[PDB]
Amino acid sequence: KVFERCELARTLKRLGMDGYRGISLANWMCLAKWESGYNTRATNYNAGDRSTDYGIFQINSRYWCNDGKTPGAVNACHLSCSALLQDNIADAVACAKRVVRDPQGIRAWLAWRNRCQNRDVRQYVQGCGV
Repeated sequence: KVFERCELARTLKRLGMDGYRGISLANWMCLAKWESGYNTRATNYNAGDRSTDYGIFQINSRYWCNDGKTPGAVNACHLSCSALLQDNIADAVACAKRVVRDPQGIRAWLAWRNRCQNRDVRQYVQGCGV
């Protein structure tokens, strides 16, 4: 599904994302926005290394989820990449949390750096009651 902004903000908050590993909700919202456009069905194949980004946070199969067809891949969230395509984002969120428990934190996503780091990300949560 394609989440409405504030719908997603409250959904992420209820799943314990606000301030997870020191990351505010507005950052997570900025990430989901630029990665998938708040789209859980979003997938992007990477011809260069034969891996695929899945779901709202576009998590990569080469490292975080298992899709069976990615060469020399690992499964750090221990989930089928299919779980990253559900309308219910609890699995995607548990995986995003696993991702940020690594040193890089939110910086794991290159896109967050380009579009979110050092920017006023207030607008992502404005009026959502979070």
